[PDB]
Amino acid sequence: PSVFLFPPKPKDTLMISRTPEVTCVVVDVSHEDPEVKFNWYVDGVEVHNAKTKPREEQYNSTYRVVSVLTVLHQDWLNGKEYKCKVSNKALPAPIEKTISKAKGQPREPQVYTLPPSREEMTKNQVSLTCLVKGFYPSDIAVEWESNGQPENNYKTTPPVLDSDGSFFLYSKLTVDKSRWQQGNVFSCSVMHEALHNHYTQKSLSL
Amino acid sequence: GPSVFLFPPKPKDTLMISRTPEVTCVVVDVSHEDPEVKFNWYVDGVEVHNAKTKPREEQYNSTYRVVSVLTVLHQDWLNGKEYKCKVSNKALPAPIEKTISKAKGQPREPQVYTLPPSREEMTKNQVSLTCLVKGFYPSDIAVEWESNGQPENNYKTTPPVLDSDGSFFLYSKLTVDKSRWQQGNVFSCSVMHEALHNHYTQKSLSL
Repeated sequence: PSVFLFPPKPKDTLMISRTPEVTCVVVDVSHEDPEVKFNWYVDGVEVHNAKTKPREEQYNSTYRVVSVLTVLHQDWLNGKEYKCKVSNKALPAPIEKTISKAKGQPREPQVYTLPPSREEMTKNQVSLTCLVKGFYPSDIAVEWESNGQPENNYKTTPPVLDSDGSFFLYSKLTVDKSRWQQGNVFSCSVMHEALHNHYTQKSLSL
Repeated sequence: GPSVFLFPPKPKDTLMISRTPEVTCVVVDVSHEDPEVKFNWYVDGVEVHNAKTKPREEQYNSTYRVVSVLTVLHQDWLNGKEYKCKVSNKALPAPIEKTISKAKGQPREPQVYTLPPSREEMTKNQVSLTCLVKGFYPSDIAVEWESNGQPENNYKTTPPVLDSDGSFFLYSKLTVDKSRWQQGNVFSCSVMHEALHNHYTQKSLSL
């Protein structure tokens, strides 16, 4: 049997209305021995509020057992270590994993918006670009909106490591050319821990 | 027992007839006791004999890594021929076979667009020249920057991202001194892709 431990979703850690969680995933749990016991530590201190998700039976005659611990936003942001100890008969010894926020001094994303190329104006849909650079760490959420409402049709690159040790990405929003020509304002909104108040939004229009 | 990994050629190598595309069959965890590895290669099922075994590499778990490199023909790879590596070794219960080939689906020509620095960026010492490459398939591509005939090397390129229409896009970012931009220095982003005319296109960016 084998153990993986996953951090919270970056957006979950920055929203007042979301509750972030750390997840401990146990694979290769034998049919003969299903009882997995989890112990959870916040900075080496046991906590008790985890909940075991219902087993999933993998099709190589083994179970997957998952344990989810809700965490406090500031706890995660403050860089506390979460430890998952996994006990089970089919293991000779308990397996222990630990996770925390990426280490390194935070760096503020610069956010710039770039209008479509003139050459793209040959097409029926055009690309609005948002460049997000100089950020650390890579936990970030990017969205587009207009007139108060989310835009459906955008895609964001993964963070890419720049040569100064910070990250950058681009977000591309696609819109009907006529919406761009009519003067509509589009906005790129970025959430990141090292932004002031963890949020910024940048707008563009013709 | 050993395990086997088969790697395709580099995008650039398949696109330029001056370069040498290769498929690479990598055998890991070859034991000390049974170190001899045999490869047979097949192109669409026809055995070929030109593969070359690299010198044995030593792994730090008391094991060897053995690598075979097959030179392939450019049009073969791009025509979607299947490359099969059969790996035989005494610690294997049966030989191991792996196959690779170009992703399937009608190629699509990338659109290449250069976008200047944001006005808001112009307060900094260095500015970002951006190249948007979109609408391409398959994801095999190479992207470079030039200025005044010589390579500009201070760039990074995102991996391809799957777009919501089933094609790919990426962006490449070249970092240059603000001063070089403001003087009207001409930069160009070159893209290499199978679906381009002569596998190559270049687009200018300049104040």
